[PDB]
Amino acid sequence: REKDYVVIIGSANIDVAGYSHESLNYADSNPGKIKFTPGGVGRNIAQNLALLGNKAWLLSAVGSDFYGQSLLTQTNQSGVYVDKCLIVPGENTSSYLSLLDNTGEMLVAINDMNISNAITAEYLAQHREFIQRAKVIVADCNISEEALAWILDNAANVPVFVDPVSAWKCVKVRDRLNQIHTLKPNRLEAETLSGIALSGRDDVAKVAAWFHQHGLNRLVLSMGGDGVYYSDIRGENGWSAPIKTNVINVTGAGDAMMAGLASCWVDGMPFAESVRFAQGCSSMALSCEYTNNPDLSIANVISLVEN
Repeated sequence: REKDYVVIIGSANIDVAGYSHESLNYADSNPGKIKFTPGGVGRNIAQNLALLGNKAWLLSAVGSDFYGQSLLTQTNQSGVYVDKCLIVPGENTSSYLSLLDNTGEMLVAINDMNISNAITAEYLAQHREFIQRAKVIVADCNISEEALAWILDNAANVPVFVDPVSAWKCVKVRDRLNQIHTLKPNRLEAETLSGIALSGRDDVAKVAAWFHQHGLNRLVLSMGGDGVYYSDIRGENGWSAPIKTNVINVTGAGDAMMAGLASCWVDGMPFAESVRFAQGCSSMALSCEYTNNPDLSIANVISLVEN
């Protein structure tokens, strides 16, 4: 419907990748290739939702600098309503700086995302009504614990899909699983939240049971090569095997899978078929050079799912 919209609350970075032609010399500038790229879990998801054809609003933070503005403009071009983002007066627009090499092997990476704290409970309270009238809310764990707590406490029965981002950033949700509609952790993040070791496929049953005891409505557990384990507090659980994917750039896989899950839910699709669709979406970001695959569409993922 034409007034169904999805609200995404997370971070937006500029992803600076540079590699050296030939070999690192440390004797100043080594001529190579450098790429500026839009990124950040929240912003990445917002874009993938737009590409799947939802009206997606980004609630996020960028700096008063230029390039900050450029990130917003670029995202607008991809379909994302950026109208409501904070433009923080004179702060560094967040960015992830990595130093791949001629192999494509990430060597070392810096990470400057303190502007995430600008995304405050008081900033979000200014959009209470607008947030509470979305079909679904997607939140990443880059934002503060007070911000995420504000969201979960003011969702007004809108389902909140939560992206745990990393082992360190995910602990935020441990005490509020009973407010999260769908949580999408990988193996280490599920180990970190539950305190239960995830040695293999044999261990997911007890990890999921732990999650449901603590209130989690839905679990979507990525176990890498083992595929994806999904579990509903009402009883439905299963495994869905990974899609054979020609892996080009592993970044943006989880951002596509979150988008796929929220989009299918808004669409009316049942849980398991939603997990398979989202696996397809992720498979599409994976075989793309970029963090967000510009060909991600409903028609293109549906064809991937059968083939």
